[PDB]
Amino acid sequence: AIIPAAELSIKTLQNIVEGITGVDRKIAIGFKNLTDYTLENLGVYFNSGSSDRSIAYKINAQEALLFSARKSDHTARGTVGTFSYYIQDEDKTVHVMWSVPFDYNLYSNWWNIAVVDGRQPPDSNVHDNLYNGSGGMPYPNKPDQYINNEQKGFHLFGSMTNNGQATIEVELKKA
Repeated sequence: AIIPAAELSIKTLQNIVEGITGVDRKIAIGFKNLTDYTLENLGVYFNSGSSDRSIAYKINAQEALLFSARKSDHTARGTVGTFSYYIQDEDKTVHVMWSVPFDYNLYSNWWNIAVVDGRQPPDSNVHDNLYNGSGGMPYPNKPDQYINNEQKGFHLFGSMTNNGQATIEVELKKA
């Protein structure tokens, strides 16, 4: 679940997500910690679906997390959630939201990354605020776009693909 950040490739994420057979909505997320800080997982909140592997509790300096999630069998929902990492020594939390919906006639893929003050575990309120751009969260990000922004002394970069076997590649650096 943890590799050196410099070894992360889009091909690795493609392999991960394509290896989830049996459902039509799933995601692989590769998240690079390009800081010198240790990141501590505060949880994963699932709005829709689940995951078959535990998220890494610690992402150390210059490592990437590999994470995957998938929709549930027999349901008209997709894979949607938020994971969160506390930046040890900075008293801030980084949230990563993903949404790969069941119904592309109505909805599209979305993602978000936010840096907030304090130690903030993910939950339905945090997730909804990231999805809607409310409660002090930035507005979320469309797929097929390279996102670059700065928040609370950090630079955030990443992108998401557009379909039901989605990938997100995202990176945290000190600004």
